[PDB]
Amino acid sequence: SGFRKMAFPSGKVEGCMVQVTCGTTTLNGLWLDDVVYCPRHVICTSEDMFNPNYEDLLIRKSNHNFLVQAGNVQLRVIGHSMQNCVLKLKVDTANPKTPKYKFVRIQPGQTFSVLACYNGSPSGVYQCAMRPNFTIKGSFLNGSCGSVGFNIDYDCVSFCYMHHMVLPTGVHAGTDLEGNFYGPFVDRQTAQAAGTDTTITVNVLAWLYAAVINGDRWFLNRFTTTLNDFNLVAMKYNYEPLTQDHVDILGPLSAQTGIAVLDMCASLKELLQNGMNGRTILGSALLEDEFTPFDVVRQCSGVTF
Amino acid sequence: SGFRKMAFPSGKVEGCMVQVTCGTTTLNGLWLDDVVYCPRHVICTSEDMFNPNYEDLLIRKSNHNFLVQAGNVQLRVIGHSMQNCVLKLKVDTANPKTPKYKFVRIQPGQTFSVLACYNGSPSGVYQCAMRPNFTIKGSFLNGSCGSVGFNIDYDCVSFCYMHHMVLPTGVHAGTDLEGNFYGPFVDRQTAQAAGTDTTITVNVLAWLYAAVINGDRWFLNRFTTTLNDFNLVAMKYNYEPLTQDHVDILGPLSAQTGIAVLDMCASLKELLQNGMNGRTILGSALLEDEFTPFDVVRQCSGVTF
Ligand SMILES: Cn1cc(-c2cc(-c3cc(Cl)c(F)c(OCc4ccccc4Cl)c3)c(=O)n(-c3cccnc3)c2)c(=O)[nH]c1=O
Ligand SMILES: Cn1cc(-c2cc(-c3cc(Cl)c(F)c(OCc4ccccc4Cl)c3)c(=O)n(-c3cccnc3)c2)c(=O)[nH]c1=O
Repeated sequence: SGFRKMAFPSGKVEGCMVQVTCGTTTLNGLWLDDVVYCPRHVICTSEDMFNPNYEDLLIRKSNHNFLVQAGNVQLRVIGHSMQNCVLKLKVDTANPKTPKYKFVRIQPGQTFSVLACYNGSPSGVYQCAMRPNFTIKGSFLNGSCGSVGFNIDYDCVSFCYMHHMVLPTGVHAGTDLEGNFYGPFVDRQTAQAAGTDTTITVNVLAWLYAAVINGDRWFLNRFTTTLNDFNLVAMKYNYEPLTQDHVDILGPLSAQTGIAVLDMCASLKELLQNGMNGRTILGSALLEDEFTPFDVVRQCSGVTF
Repeated sequence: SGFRKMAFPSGKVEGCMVQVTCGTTTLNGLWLDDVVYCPRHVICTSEDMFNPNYEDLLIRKSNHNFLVQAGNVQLRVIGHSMQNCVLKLKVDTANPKTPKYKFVRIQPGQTFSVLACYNGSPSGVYQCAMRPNFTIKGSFLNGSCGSVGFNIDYDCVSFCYMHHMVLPTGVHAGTDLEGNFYGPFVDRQTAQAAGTDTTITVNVLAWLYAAVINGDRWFLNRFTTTLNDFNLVAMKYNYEPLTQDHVDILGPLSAQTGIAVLDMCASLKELLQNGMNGRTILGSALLEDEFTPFDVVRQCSGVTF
């Protein structure tokens, strides 16, 4: 009963967060095995950020110019390298709290938990979605760079995001753990447009299934639609087109509730054309698109880790 | 930049979660030092729940009838006692991961993080508020009993909630860690009304300050009000009365933004009387009341733990 925006338990990631200092700049790093990962702009000063030559800047740094602390445990840096937009510092000690982990590049529309950190110390945890335009709508202040996003699969942490910057529009951009930005963005203080964003249709549908399961049912109607007819409405309202692959991903929820996917599409079509008429769904007066079908099933089934 | 419903990092609580089994019943317990805390209905069968005599039921249990596992570490039970609605099992081993902690009874309108658990294994973490009627709007499935709510203050975990039950209305009820229920509720399967609930006015005001800080400003107007005039509107819309103590708690946010508390009350009054006109505030089409003034300052200042 109930439906909340729920994050993964963050303990396994907390034990990997460290503080990385290079000269005047300090930010967050991720210590896994004997490597620390952090944004490469740790090597920049404020003046460098407008058109940094990162290869040139890194050449002026030696191992001993990087200080890494895990709590008050000082780590010794014995190597450094740059991979795309991330810096990898080899340290002389393997993190004893390293969880089972992998690095994943997530798809737009997928969700993950963010552990927001400052000066290497965890501050809070929240859930969010990779937007279709490869931004995230996070909560980040100065000093949060290097905070990571992740999913947890039983005992395995899949790291998918490292925070690098806030755009002038107030939305957030970052990389995977190989240092490749999501979206068109560069780690430079220069004008950068984010794409037109859209609403994640398959997630909205999943959330409507979650609502029915919890007893919010007023939006169910006697109409149906076709995939093609629904997608005409999706395009008008700036929703992502629904594909058969999306229909298939909703199969388990359709099976549990007995509501065909295209009938739920007919409900969503009426909500888009008519609004909510002052009503709410799972405590929201908007259509929510940051729960995936997997999220809904996990929360409506009680999967643990 | 951004504003999210943010939970505390849960690692310190994860290391305290255990599985408690008594006969057929298994649920979650909290292992601190050499004591495990859990709901006393762990000693009940389904048939006992309608009018249980907990003193009589506990008399039929011995130390060896309680099994406690922390992962695969089996704990030996060497004593048991009942305190109000909680059971305390003394074990032969102090939890080596016990954080600095205290037990707190929170006030209505205060927020806390919940670590939802199943069979002793953490599942997810979310933030929520103690409602004015002493329920919480959580996300709990069968098996979540014994999950705990908490706040973290640097290195100290203040445990304030243990989950006991879902009411027929789908809202959730529980105790403090001394086993005293919040609200009028009893741990019996019998009809139980929750009070009329109300909206947490001082929290809505805090969230409006958070919105201004983040650049959502359209609801600011040229009007003002008095405490008494505003409270006439509060009563009409089922908002808690605003007191001078509430005004004082909002002092820091007033000081940061330069918006007098009573001017923000004038904004809130207009929102209550006129609605949002199809607009949103911090991504919401409703007035949000589960952020306290402390929450807003923490998230808009970057406090870590
Ligand atoms: C040295 N240093 C730097 C940072 C840090 C750096 C950045 C940051 C990083 C890079 Cl590469 C940028 F190109 C950048 O230009 C922003 C911009 C301006 C104009 C047009 C386009 C763009 Cl993109 C900004 C940042 O945005 N933030 C931040 C702040 C608030 C919320 N989220 C992120 C923080 C830090 O945290 N710690 C630390 O020590
Ligand atoms: C043995 N056992 C029991 C539980 C367990 C017990 C309960 C539960 C506990 C007590 Cl004391 C009750 F009086 C109770 O009557 C509900 C009720 C019915 C009619 C009128 C008023 C009321 Cl109050 C229910 C529960 O509500 N839930 C639950 C389920 C879904 C979400 N949240 C909570 C779970 C468990 O999790 N594990 C485990 O082993």
